[PDB]
Amino acid sequence: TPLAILFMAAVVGTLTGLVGVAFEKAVSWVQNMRIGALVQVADHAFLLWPLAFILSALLAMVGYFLVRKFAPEAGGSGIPEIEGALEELRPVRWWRVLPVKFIGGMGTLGAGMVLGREGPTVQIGGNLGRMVLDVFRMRSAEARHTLLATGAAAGLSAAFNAPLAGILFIIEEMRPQFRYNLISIKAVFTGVIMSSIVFRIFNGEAPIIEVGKLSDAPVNTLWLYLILGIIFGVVGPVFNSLVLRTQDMFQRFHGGEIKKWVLMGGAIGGLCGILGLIEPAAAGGGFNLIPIAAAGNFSVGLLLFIFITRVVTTLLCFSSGAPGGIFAPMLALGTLLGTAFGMAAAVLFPQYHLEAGTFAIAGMGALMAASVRAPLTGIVLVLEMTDNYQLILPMIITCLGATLLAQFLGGKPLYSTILARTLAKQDAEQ
Amino acid sequence: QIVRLRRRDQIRRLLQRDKTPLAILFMAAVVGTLTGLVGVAFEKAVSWVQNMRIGALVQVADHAFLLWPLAFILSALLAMVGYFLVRKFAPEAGGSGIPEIEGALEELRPVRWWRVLPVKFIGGMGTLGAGMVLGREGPTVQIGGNLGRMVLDVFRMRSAEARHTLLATGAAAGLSAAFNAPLAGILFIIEEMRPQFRYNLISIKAVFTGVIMSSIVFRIFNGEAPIIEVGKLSDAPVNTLWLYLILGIIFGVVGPVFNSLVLRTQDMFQRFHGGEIKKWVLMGGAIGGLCGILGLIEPAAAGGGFNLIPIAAAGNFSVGLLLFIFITRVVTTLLCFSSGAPGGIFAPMLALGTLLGTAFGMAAAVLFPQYHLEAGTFAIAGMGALMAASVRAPLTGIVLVLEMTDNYQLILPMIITCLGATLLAQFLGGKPLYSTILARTLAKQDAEQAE
Ligand SMILES: CCCCCCCCCCCCCCC
Ligand SMILES: CCCCCCCC
Ligand SMILES: [Cl-]
Ligand SMILES: [Cl-]
Repeated sequence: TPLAILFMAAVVGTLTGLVGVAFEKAVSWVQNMRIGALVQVADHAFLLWPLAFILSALLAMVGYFLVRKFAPEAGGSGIPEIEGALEELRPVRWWRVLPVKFIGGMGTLGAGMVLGREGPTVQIGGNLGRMVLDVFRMRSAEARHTLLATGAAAGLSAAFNAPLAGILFIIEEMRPQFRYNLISIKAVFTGVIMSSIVFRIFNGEAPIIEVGKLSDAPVNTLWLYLILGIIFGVVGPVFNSLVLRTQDMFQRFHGGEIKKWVLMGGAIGGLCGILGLIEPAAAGGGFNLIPIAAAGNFSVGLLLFIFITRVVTTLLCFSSGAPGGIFAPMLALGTLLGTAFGMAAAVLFPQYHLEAGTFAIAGMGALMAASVRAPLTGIVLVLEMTDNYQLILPMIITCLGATLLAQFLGGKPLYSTILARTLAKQDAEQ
Repeated sequence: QIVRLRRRDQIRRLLQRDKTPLAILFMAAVVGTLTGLVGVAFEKAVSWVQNMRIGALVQVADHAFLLWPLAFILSALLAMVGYFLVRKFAPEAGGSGIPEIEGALEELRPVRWWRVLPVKFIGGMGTLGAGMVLGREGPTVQIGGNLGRMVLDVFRMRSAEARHTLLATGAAAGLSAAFNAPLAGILFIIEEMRPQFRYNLISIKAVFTGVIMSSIVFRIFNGEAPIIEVGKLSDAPVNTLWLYLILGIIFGVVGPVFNSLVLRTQDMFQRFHGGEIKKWVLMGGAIGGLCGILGLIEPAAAGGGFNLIPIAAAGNFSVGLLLFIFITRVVTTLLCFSSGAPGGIFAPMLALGTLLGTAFGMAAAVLFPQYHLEAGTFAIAGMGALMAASVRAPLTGIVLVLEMTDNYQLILPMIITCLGATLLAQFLGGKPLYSTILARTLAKQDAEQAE
């Protein structure tokens, strides 16, 4: 039995890596199309503005459609659903999710909306686990939860090419802490390592995000990151509040009727088509080009301006209900705000000879740490992506600080809240 | 009916997930700070006793006959100081110390901080300053654990959660103080106390708060300079990985074997002194003086371990020399640890693992010249695999290395060799060294109490 699981775990890990890489290029292409066909009519504005809006607006509707029609549970993140699956409180209908999630996400993210690939991959992988589990007629609690977990782990792993963060996210956030789930971390890790291998086979060494080697963080500077951490400690809960509000707002709008939902979906999707060409920092998955530029140099206000247009943009796309993630998007917000802070810090304290870069990094994982409450995952994730270990303290101070203050301030873990709302809404409706 | 019910109860456990009482939180910070201080204090102290020795030993440098005698005596006395203080005032302070902190977290073992704190400190200061093959984490983790319980007692916090959290926070802050590895410290806890979290007794935030405080005091007293500096090792192309899985297989076998040797040698020593304070304190001075000699003749066979090795081993040596220093240190760590001296077996394993990994590298680099392999990368890959298969904390091994080494481009090889060894060793009938020692320390506990 154990070797079987171990073996199966490894299979799910590999599959998830393939599907993941697949989705990741499948999204790039749809983007390449929309961009290569938008460069054609680029001659005159008479047909540039229209296409821009139409393409993404249409690609978005595709997404919203498939979800609302075939698989409702493929909307939004997906992580909350997988958590629900592990808790034996939510189904895993891969037969309609895998297709929907993949194609829908392909539309929505391809449209240029502000959503991440992690949400989708982690759920796809979560389901792949289940699938495999069923096409092998395995029915032990151990097998069920371990493979479901491996999928989830390997998924996030593949979304950021971050093996460590992958299991950390399972250990820290995915698995129901207060339960005997019978999940085998060693097995899950085996899956995660597989997916990482696949990732390498298809993308080589080259990391996703690429910062250089930033400066050091002398002791006499750490207090600043504490202050920076508090700022996120206040914004984190506030952000979850808005996510939940805005989510309600849309319900009142479409009442949940497909016709309407899909329509504003095209609306919201199109808005990202327009921003796409006029001030791009406002749209896009996020790190796609931002963390890197933010760790270079920018204007406090310009930086602080992008931050706000991105807050509204992410809230729209995510709350709307489209398949996609709030995770990655939050890492961008974090870097933005962290770079603004640090930008000011340098000026306000010349004696330190600071660099907004360090703060961009320090804050990269903090927003997510105050909203989702995965301090450890946030920190390690950032480490693997930016590889600047000389900033481990600033990173831990800022991220932990935000998390401490986020609870002390009334905040709740985002995923835990969204799941809560779905389990609440569930028994209620029915 | 049951599902509509399990939903109620679950949205509660969720909308209140990881929420830590402010008192514990506040104290975890105090406990972490305090542990780093006493932590770095110990490190300075051990380094001191070593300078006294090595310095007042180099004055009789030109007196060939007044050298070997001192090399023996100095280390012999110092070591004896350690063994004695342990055997007489606080027995639980002998050995690693982690298996006791582990027992404390399970209600199976008392934390007598009043005698262990000073005993372990000075005891470790002696045996380590002697030159014996012992790690400094042994003491620091136990010291940290004890400091945690102390604080807890003087402020009168009796809640099971405050108790389990600060004890664990002390342990983690201690582990990171020994290697300036914050993530590793916090991870050793997560990966080794799952049950503690299933019951809501420990909180990651609390432990993290404590660990980061010790990490800061460390920087305050030691600066940016890293414990050990390896270089920027080369990359590890996809076509290389299968090798690490093999190297991982070697460890999965050595792992369980080494653990038994640890236990068995621990027995030999037992039959010898039977338990009598003076037999023990003498065979301790012998083993300790023995290290004094190797100290100047065959230095690689002694010392804490990384104190000079995983850094020279990631540069250049020959396959035969490595295997020779390997087995030498395998027997040398056994003697020093199983004897009972206050000291860690953690860091010493990091060296056995690094050496063994360098050897495999060399062999591999030759057998497959097509890969252009640098032994160094395997040194790193294996630096944490032996401990990962003995202790069974693969995730800690990996992150610990990443933290001391800092060659993230080698994370795949690292994970493979470490997780591989662990899986295998477990499958092959292996037991967590600490769990085992704790189990045996409880067996011998009764074999007398109910005798
Ligand atoms: C593109 C070349 C294909 C070669 C694939 C080599 C795969 C080696 C991977 C070893 C992984 C060991 C995992 C152990 C847990
Ligand atoms: C040299 C003592 C400075 C202390 C700075 C502490 C910042 C958290
Ligand atoms: Cl997400
Ligand atoms: Cl130890």
